[PDB]
Amino acid sequence: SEFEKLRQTGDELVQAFQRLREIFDKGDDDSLEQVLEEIEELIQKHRQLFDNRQEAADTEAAKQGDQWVQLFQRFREAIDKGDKDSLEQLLEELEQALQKIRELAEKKN
Repeated sequence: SEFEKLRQTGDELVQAFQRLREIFDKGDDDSLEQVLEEIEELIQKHRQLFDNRQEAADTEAAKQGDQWVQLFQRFREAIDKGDKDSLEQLLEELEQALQKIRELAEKKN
């Protein structure tokens, strides 16, 4: 099953993501790096559950889930490259994807 675990680890990941937004709006790169690491650890923690037991609530959710991870990677790449423009764009795509995954995960689409 692990659907409960995915939820408990997803909530915390999302919560960290929400925290990431505040720091982003505050332009505090110092706090941002620390949280980015925290988020990455949570991603691994949540993803590892799916890697262990590949059940999922649906295939689309898994596809968007992995896609979100890739977007997160690009988001960081833009931070490392100092690309402020892409950060805003990727952030919007990250939020939309995250909101969609949660919606799907709470039910079966």
